[PDB]
Amino acid sequence: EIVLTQSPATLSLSPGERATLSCRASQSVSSYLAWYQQKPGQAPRLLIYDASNRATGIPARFSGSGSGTDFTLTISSLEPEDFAVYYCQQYEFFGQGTKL
Amino acid sequence: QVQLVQSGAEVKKPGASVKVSCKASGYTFTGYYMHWVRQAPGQGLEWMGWINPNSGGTNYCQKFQGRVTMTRDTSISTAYMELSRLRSDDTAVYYCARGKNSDYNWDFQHWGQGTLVTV
Amino acid sequence: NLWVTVYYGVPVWKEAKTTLFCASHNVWATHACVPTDPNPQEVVLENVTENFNMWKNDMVDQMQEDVISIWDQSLKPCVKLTPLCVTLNCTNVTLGEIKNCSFDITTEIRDKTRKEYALFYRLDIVPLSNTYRLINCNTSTCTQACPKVTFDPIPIHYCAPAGYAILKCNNKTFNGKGPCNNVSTVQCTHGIKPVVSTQLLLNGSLAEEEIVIRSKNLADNAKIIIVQLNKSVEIVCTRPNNNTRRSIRIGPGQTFYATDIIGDIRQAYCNISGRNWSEAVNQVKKKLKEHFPHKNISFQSSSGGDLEITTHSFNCGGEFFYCNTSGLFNDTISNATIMLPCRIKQIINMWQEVGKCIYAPPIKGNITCKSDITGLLLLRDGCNTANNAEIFRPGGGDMRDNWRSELYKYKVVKIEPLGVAPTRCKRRFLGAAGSTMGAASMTLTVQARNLLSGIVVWGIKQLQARVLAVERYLRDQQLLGIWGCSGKLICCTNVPWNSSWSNRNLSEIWDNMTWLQWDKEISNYTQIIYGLLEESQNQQEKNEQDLLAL
Amino acid sequence: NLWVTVYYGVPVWKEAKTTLFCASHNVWATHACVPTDPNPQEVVLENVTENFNMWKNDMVDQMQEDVISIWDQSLKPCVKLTPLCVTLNCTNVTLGEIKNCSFDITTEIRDKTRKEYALFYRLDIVPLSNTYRLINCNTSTCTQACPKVTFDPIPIHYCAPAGYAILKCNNKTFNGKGPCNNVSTVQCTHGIKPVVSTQLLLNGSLAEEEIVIRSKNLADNAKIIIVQLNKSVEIVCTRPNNNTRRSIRIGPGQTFYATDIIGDIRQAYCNISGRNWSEAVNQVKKKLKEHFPHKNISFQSSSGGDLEITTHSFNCGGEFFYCNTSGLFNDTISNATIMLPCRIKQIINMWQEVGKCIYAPPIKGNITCKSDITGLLLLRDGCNTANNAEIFRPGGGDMRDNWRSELYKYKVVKIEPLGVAPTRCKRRFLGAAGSTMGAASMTLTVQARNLLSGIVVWGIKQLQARVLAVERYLRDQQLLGIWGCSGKLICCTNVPWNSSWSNRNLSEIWDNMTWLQWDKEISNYTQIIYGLLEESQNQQEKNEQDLLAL
Ligand SMILES: *[C@@H]1O[C@H](CO)[C@@H](O[C@@H]2O[C@H](CO)[C@@H](O[C@@H]3O[C@H](CO[C@H]4O[C@H](CO)[C@@H](O)[C@H](O[C@H]5O[C@H](CO)[C@@H](O)[C@H](O)[C@@H]5O)[C@@H]4O)[C@@H](O)[C@H](O[C@H]4O[C@H](CO)[C@@H](O)[C@H](O)[C@@H]4O[C@H]4O[C@H](CO)[C@@H](O)[C@H](O)[C@@H]4O)[C@@H]3O)[C@H](O)[C@H]2NC(C)=O)[C@H](O)[C@H]1NC(C)=O
Ligand SMILES: *[C@@H]1O[C@H](CO)[C@@H](O[C@@H]2O[C@H](CO)[C@@H](O[C@@H]3O[C@H](CO[C@H]4O[C@H](CO)[C@@H](O)[C@H](O[C@H]5O[C@H](CO)[C@@H](O)[C@H](O)[C@@H]5O)[C@@H]4O)[C@@H](O)[C@H](O[C@H]4O[C@H](CO)[C@@H](O)[C@H](O)[C@@H]4O[C@H]4O[C@H](CO)[C@@H](O)[C@H](O)[C@@H]4O)[C@@H]3O)[C@H](O)[C@H]2NC(C)=O)[C@H](O)[C@H]1NC(C)=O
Ligand SMILES: *[C@@H]1O[C@H](CO)[C@@H](O[C@@H]2O[C@H](CO)[C@@H](O[C@@H]3O[C@H](CO[C@H]4O[C@H](CO)[C@@H](O)[C@H](O[C@H]5O[C@H](CO)[C@@H](O)[C@H](O)[C@@H]5O)[C@@H]4O)[C@@H](O)[C@H](O[C@H]4O[C@H](CO)[C@@H](O)[C@H](O)[C@@H]4O)[C@@H]3O)[C@H](O)[C@H]2NC(C)=O)[C@H](O)[C@H]1NC(C)=O
Ligand SMILES: *[C@@H]1O[C@H](CO)[C@@H](O[C@@H]2O[C@H](CO)[C@@H](O[C@@H]3O[C@H](CO[C@H]4O[C@H](CO)[C@@H](O)[C@H](O[C@H]5O[C@H](CO)[C@@H](O)[C@H](O)[C@@H]5O)[C@@H]4O)[C@@H](O)[C@H](O[C@H]4O[C@H](CO)[C@@H](O)[C@H](O)[C@@H]4O)[C@@H]3O)[C@H](O)[C@H]2NC(C)=O)[C@H](O)[C@H]1NC(C)=O
Ligand SMILES: *[C@@H]1O[C@H](CO)[C@@H](O[C@@H]2O[C@H](CO)[C@@H](O)[C@H](O)[C@H]2NC(C)=O)[C@H](O)[C@H]1NC(C)=O
Ligand SMILES: *[C@@H]1O[C@H](CO)[C@@H](O[C@@H]2O[C@H](CO)[C@@H](O)[C@H](O)[C@H]2NC(C)=O)[C@H](O)[C@H]1NC(C)=O
Ligand SMILES: *[C@@H]1O[C@H](CO)[C@@H](O[C@@H]2O[C@H](CO)[C@@H](O)[C@H](O)[C@H]2NC(C)=O)[C@H](O)[C@H]1NC(C)=O
Ligand SMILES: *[C@@H]1O[C@H](CO)[C@@H](O[C@@H]2O[C@H](CO)[C@@H](O)[C@H](O)[C@H]2NC(C)=O)[C@H](O)[C@H]1NC(C)=O
Ligand SMILES: *[C@@H]1O[C@H](CO)[C@@H](O[C@@H]2O[C@H](CO)[C@@H](O)[C@H](O)[C@H]2NC(C)=O)[C@H](O)[C@H]1NC(C)=O
Ligand SMILES: *[C@@H]1O[C@H](CO)[C@@H](O[C@@H]2O[C@H](CO)[C@@H](O)[C@H](O)[C@H]2NC(C)=O)[C@H](O)[C@H]1NC(C)=O
Ligand SMILES: *[C@@H]1O[C@H](CO)[C@@H](O[C@@H]2O[C@H](CO)[C@@H](O)[C@H](O)[C@H]2NC(C)=O)[C@H](O)[C@H]1NC(C)=O
Ligand SMILES: *[C@@H]1O[C@H](CO)[C@@H](O)[C@H](O)[C@H]1NC(C)=O
Ligand SMILES: *[C@@H]1O[C@H](CO)[C@@H](O)[C@H](O)[C@H]1NC(C)=O
Ligand SMILES: *[C@@H]1O[C@H](CO)[C@@H](O)[C@H](O)[C@H]1NC(C)=O
Ligand SMILES: *[C@@H]1O[C@H](CO)[C@@H](O)[C@H](O)[C@H]1NC(C)=O
Ligand SMILES: *[C@@H]1O[C@H](CO)[C@@H](O)[C@H](O)[C@H]1NC(C)=O
Ligand SMILES: *[C@@H]1O[C@H](CO)[C@@H](O)[C@H](O)[C@H]1NC(C)=O
Ligand SMILES: *[C@@H]1O[C@H](CO)[C@@H](O)[C@H](O)[C@H]1NC(C)=O
Ligand SMILES: *[C@@H]1O[C@H](CO)[C@@H](O)[C@H](O)[C@H]1NC(C)=O
Repeated sequence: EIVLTQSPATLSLSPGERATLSCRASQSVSSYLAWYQQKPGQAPRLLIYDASNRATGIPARFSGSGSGTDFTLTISSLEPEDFAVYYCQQYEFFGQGTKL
Repeated sequence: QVQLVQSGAEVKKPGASVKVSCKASGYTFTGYYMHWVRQAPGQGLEWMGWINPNSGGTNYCQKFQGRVTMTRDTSISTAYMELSRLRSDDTAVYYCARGKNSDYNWDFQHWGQGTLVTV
Repeated sequence: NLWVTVYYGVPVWKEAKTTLFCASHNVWATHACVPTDPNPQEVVLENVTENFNMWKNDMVDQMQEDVISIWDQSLKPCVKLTPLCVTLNCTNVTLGEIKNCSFDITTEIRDKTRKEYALFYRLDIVPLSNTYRLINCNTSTCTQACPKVTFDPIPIHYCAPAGYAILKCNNKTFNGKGPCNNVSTVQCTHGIKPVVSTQLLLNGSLAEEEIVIRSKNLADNAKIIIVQLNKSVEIVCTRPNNNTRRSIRIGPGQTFYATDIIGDIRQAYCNISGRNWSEAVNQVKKKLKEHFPHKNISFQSSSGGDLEITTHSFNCGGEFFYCNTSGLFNDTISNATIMLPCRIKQIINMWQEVGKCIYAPPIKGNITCKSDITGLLLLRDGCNTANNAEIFRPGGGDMRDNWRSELYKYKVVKIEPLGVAPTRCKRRFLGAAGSTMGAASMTLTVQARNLLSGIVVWGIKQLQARVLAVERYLRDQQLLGIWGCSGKLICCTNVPWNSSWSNRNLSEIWDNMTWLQWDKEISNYTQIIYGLLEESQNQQEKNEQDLLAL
Repeated sequence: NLWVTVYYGVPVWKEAKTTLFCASHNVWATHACVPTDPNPQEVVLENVTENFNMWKNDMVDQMQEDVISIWDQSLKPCVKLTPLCVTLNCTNVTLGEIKNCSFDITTEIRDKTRKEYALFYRLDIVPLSNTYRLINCNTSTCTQACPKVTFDPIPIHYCAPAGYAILKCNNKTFNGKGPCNNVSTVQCTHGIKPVVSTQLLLNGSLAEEEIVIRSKNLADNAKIIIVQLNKSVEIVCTRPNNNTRRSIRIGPGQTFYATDIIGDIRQAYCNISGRNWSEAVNQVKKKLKEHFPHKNISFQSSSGGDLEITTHSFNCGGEFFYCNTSGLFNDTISNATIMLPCRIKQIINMWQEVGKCIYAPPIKGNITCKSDITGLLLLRDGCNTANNAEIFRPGGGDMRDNWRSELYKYKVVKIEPLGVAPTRCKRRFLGAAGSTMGAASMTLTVQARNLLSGIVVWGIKQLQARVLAVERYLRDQQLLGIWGCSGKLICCTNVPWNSSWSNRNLSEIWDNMTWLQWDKEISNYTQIIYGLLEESQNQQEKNEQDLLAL
């Protein structure tokens, strides 16, 4: 099966900064990944897919990359609005996600 | 635009069953698979299964096999999910979701508001 | 130094999206199809390794459209069961699957009505406390299949138009996705039977080497897994009943065929040898294990869905029916022949088209069908259990996957006969693909001569194809004419070779490289060269006029 | 010695099965037909003796399909008399052939009905003790001929597509089967009228030399005998009644036309001069005697059958009717004009198509038709009497025999412009058919130039024909190109003549034989030669490259 692990679990970051979120799997899945943003009381929203493509309405500053079993989400020019939970997903398998 | 409209929150007693609806609009109902996933109250998300409105075909997560069932009614573009033998640990927000592309349908771009179900 | 030389009839091609035509009062093998070619020419393209992808093969979608288009047209002139939608007063004939219903029928004279009765299956009846209606009356008008048609899945051969070719992957263990070191070219496909079925694929093709399991992506639990068997399994289905037909006049030259029963009633069923199935299952599980090396394998019944999915659907050459296959998709199997119960429908919704409906007339006497299971469609449960076991279930419904299970060996490409290469000079079927550029030049006629008229609801397609072939042919001939290379196969020009176009050794080009490899490198400057060639002839024409004026 | 030489544009042909196109809001002369060619070019092929067979001429079957296809399409948008099928309460107007019927009609508003009446002929009414129904209500729905159409048999000219030619047998006494020493070629047929009739053939073509009697086999009493007259016989038919029309609204923009009568009623009839007919009969009997040299000849009435056969059926440009011709098919004939009684139908079943039906609207005022009898259809009684007399009777019904009686002079063939002959060398319209191979070579351009675009429900046929012509043209041009004979009419090659191909004297070949005769002998090795020619060019191409490389 596929088990996704992300880190750091939590990140205390300031506006204007840059940070990245890792994601690993025990099996190679090429690039079939997705990243979701999750806010309190809100529905999940697609941020990145194919580990390269931005979802609709997502600012350029949101990106990411990876291959095989090692992937990472990259967000530049961090805003207060980014202080949410982000999940790594592969097929039906959901990771634990991290909070900014 | 497109949207998914789910029923309101519900409270049942342990051992009972719950039925949750999801109405779709803005697109061809039978165009895409409908997925169900529940968000645990302070934990990650757990995928339940999906249904294909074209034939009512389903695929359930093994761990819920025999507990959960899904169906649909195309005449009203509405999907239905039902969970029997409810337990206290089943408390969660059940989301109605649809993928972006018919090819890779795991890209859940479109979501409903989520339905909170407890015991 | 090197100069530009034009070659016509070179063995190269590219993926293309075109229309194929049908080669044979059958519902599918219509009068509009052409006679087949009894001698296919499987030319082996040694040293050619083409890559195939059954999951993106347009031939499948084209097939789907073909089958439907024919079906609809075939039933166009058939009786529309409009007046049938009346109040139904029904009673009983515990196999209470058949109800005796009476109703008011309008006679030939609009002013007159009378009583009439017919036997219908419960599955086709909807409660409206003993009054019912036909299930379709709130969706659409079902068309009664014309009394003189044939639904026998007569195999259809697909043929390419001139300028195009069909490649075959002859690698018996090909997964349907990737390189095919064993490749040949044909003019037409073999005869593929338009078998409409779910779950278990009947009367299909068998594997030539071994059982093969293929899928678009095994990691994607939303996709269907297709397994093709080498050893067939016999299955016999029968409907042991006196389904005597009755002719009811429902309009001015419109006869409705009702069912009647002379004797008693017995449920339809299928007979499949247990031992046979068990062996087949064990073999399949083994092959699956290879892909899932550290887990158990379990076969279960359908998780649920429409009857068409939960049960095994097929046309028994007569009345359509559905069988319960829970006795096969199991881990506990007996040696003894397994009997599978079935139910019969008179009102059938073809494919997944909403608003489409047909009514099947009763067949007098009993029916028995002997068929072979050649493969089946399975899907895997999502998630993973601590029990380290994977569960597979029957599925289907999208006929495209049935067609995909047969057409996976074929690929359609277009031939690009015009090529350019460097030579040391100055002016003044398809087997050659595996040959070097030099040697391949000795077969330019063999290829070129077959790029024009190799061909000598389907009508319009054939006509369109004919025109397209002409357009392409003339286009190329026009260019050769303009460049002053008319009628030639190898035409040396007056345009010098550029250094930026290639840095390959002349010897390697002609003695080692093939035309396919060359194309992939030199295509970069296709238009550049063409432009220069046109200018050259213009210069020559004015020079000739200058001389003539003297 | 002798070498292979290729000739393009040689005057030879073979039987072919192709599609001809129509050259002119008429029911038959539709908008889809082309303008006619006012100047046919009857090129006489002297010394050419072609063999014709009217009994196997596909043109006839093609004609039949054409006529029907048009008819059906023309009536497609016309009102369907569905709601007419109601209870009919009828009374009388002893010529009681017309009944006054009342019925319940549904008005524009579905919720409202009213009383209405119309006059119908007994022949169109079926008893259902004074209640009736329309005859068609248990077969199909009759379509009312649109109120603005024309059924006048406007002559249609058939024209061949490029690459094909139509041959005419101009032998005035030709039996329709065998050699025609007098033969010419045309681009189109003359205008043939689509006259639908039985027994007596009206408004047809007359014999040019004498009365001619022809049949597939006189020994076969199951076949029809066709006789064509040289001298026409005038016949005038009339319907002397006030058939005033009434417009009845039967739906939302659907008007039914009913018959009404203002004055009194008189039966329709035909007027044919007795003396005239008698003479014609005597002449025909004489010609028959020639075939049956020691027997008497008697003309009797139809043995029986449907009205359409027993009586003389024809369209009088208006309402269809049938006449009793027992007064003509007789041995006792008076000099005085013979009056033949007739009956009129409103509901007509066209041809012999079951389920096909049309309703004819009434024509206000009386109708009179003046027409000529040009020929007739007779059959002979089987067996033989000791009285040594043969009996002939009127017949018909299959319109194909009507068309066959006009198209018997035409034959369709395809031209095969490519020919090969032995010559002493080494490389480096259709009037010529009657000429020797040598002389015929002087007209290659005249012929070849007209094998491409000579042309400059019918739409699709014209389009298909255009494409076919192109395909054939290009095919031949491609071959000439490949063989290195592009642009030439007479191309000497580099392939030596074989001894096994011919043992004829060179002089005889060019000075005595014609291309047609040559083809029949040399065709044996058509493919053999073609193969060699292709190889030759391949050799030349590589030799040129070798030289160029120097
Ligand atoms: C996977 O493939 C297998 C085959 O590879 C398919 O199985 C085949 O399915 C077809 C279709 O049902 C079967 O053909 C049908 O068999 C019927 C039974 O015939 C027997 O009984 C009659 C009763 O008197 C006998 O006359 C027959 O004998 C004759 O035929 C056999 C055949 O080989 C000859 O050997 C004999 O010498 C005789 O000639 C048999 O004993 C049969 O009735 C049926 O015939 C009707 O339908 C065909 C359609 O093509 C018509 O051509 C034919 O004229 C009949 O139709 C007329 O009559 C009916 C009667 O009411 C009318 O309704 C029609 O409008 C029309 O007038 C046909 O022959 C075939 O036998 C069977 N083969 C096997 C091995 O099972 C599987 O179905 C297929 N799987 C799937 C899912 O499709
Ligand atoms: C074998 O061949 C012979 C001929 O070679 C055929 O016989 C011919 O059949 C046609 C068809 O029936 C005859 O034409 C029709 O004749 C009708 C009678 O016309 C006379 O009376 C009217 C009354 O006022 C006069 O106006 C006419 O005078 C005009 O026409 C003559 C014709 O030469 C001129 O010379 C005059 O100067 C005038 O111009 C005559 O005296 C006639 O009514 C009818 O016309 C209708 O149909 C035609 C169809 O082509 C329409 O074009 C035309 O507009 C009329 O149709 C309109 O009006 C009606 C009235 O209700 C509407 O219902 C229509 O919808 C439309 O509005 C037509 O002209 C022809 O005369 C006749 N010839 C002979 C010599 O018999 C045989 O039938 C044929 N055999 C078979 C078996 O077919
Ligand atoms: C055109 O006509 C067709 C006719 O079939 C319409 O389709 C029908 O629509 C109605 C509308 O809802 C459907 O009713 C619902 O059916 C579901 C499921 O029941 C069916 O499927 C079960 C499969 O697990 C099967 O077991 C059922 O059979 C049992 O029950 C019947 C009922 O009496 C009995 O006769 C049998 O012997 C069996 O005992 C049955 O096949 C059902 O769950 C729905 O009820 C739920 O939802 C309502 C809504 O609030 C709620 O009140 C209930 O408490 C419950 O929660 C409901 O009955 C019907 O099933 C459809 N037909 C089919 C074959 O599915 C179609 O909609 C019409 N078109 C239009 C435009 O209207
Ligand atoms: C659709 O509707 C049409 C309506 O016409 C149906 O066609 C009719 O079918 C019936 C069914 O059998 C036919 O009845 C038979 O008719 C024959 C011959 O009679 C007709 O032809 C004679 C020509 O020689 C003609 O003289 C007759 O006219 C006389 O008789 C009538 C009758 O009352 C009278 O009204 C006239 O004034 C004349 O006096 C008539 O036109 C007849 O011989 C048959 O009887 C024999 O067979 C029966 C069967 O056992 C037997 O019992 C009798 O003793 C006898 O042996 C029988 O009457 C009818 O003729 C058909 N119509 C026509 C025009 O032919 C059509 O079938 C319907 N379709 C469907 C699917 O039902
Ligand atoms: C069909 O293919 C399967 C593929 O597994 C063949 O299975 C073979 O069975 C024998 C005996 O059980 C084994 O020893 C082989 O190793 C199996 N094949 C493989 C690749 O492992 C099966 O025999 C084939 N059947 C036929 C008729 O060819
Ligand atoms: C599917 O397999 C299960 C077992 O894996 C079958 O259950 C057995 O059924 C037989 C009789 O029907 C019983 O005697 C056994 O005791 C059952 N097994 C158990 C563990 O209870 C089941 O019947 C199979 N389904 C079908 C349709 O055959
Ligand atoms: C496919 O590749 C093989 C290997 O190079 C080719 O075989 C050679 O062909 C040349 C042609 O004259 C011979 O001189 C070599 O000796 C051959 N080598 C061997 C090992 O046989 C083969 O011809 C290639 N296929 C084609 C169509 O050219
Ligand atoms: C037209 O064709 C007929 C035959 O269809 C020719 O009839 C021939 O007449 C001569 C005269 O003596 C006979 O010897 C032949 O036997 C007849 N032929 C047949 C088949 O009987 C007639 O001569 C031809 N007319 C023309 C001008 O060619
Ligand atoms: C039409 O053809 C017939 C053919 O028989 C001609 O009949 C001729 O009649 C005269 C006088 O009765 C005879 O002496 C001739 O011998 C007959 N011909 C033959 C071949 O015997 C009839 O005259 C022709 N009519 C016209 C107007 O040409
Ligand atoms: C068909 O011919 C026969 C004679 O061959 C006609 O019978 C004659 O009819 C007239 C009056 O109608 C009688 O005066 C004669 O006596 C009849 N002849 C005999 C021998 O009785 C018969 O009428 C003719 N048919 C038609 C319709 O005219
Ligand atoms: C049809 O045959 C006649 C008879 O042979 C041909 O007439 C001869 O033509 C040649 C051509 O130069 C002349 O030299 C002969 O003197 C002609 N003979 C007679 C008797 O006139 C006639 O040319 C042939 N038809 C065609 C088209 O060639
Ligand atoms: C697979 O099934 C066999 C059957 O005995 C069992 O021994 C093995 O442990 C199973 N595999 C796993 C991973 O449980
Ligand atoms: C058939 O019987 C044999 C007897 O040893 C048994 O091993 C085998 O599993 C049985 N197979 C089925 C499918 O019942
Ligand atoms: C062609 O030759 C010219 C000669 O100077 C060179 O500049 C050019 O880059 C070459 N390639 C092309 C594509 O023109
Ligand atoms: C030229 O060749 C390069 C090789 O990768 C290719 O990417 C580029 O698109 C080519 N340009 C043209 C015009 O074909
Ligand atoms: C033919 O009819 C004539 C008429 O008088 C008769 O003399 C002659 O004998 C008849 N022929 C035969 C063979 O009876
Ligand atoms: C016409 O009258 C003449 C008078 O002699 C007679 O010979 C001839 O047979 C008669 N013809 C008809 C058809 O009555
Ligand atoms: C052609 O010439 C060769 C020369 O020997 C001869 O054998 C052959 O039979 C001739 N005919 C054909 C058809 O090849
Ligand atoms: C060769 O000529 C003979 C002559 O009768 C013919 O029968 C045979 O079919 C011809 N062969 C070919 C190939 O045309």
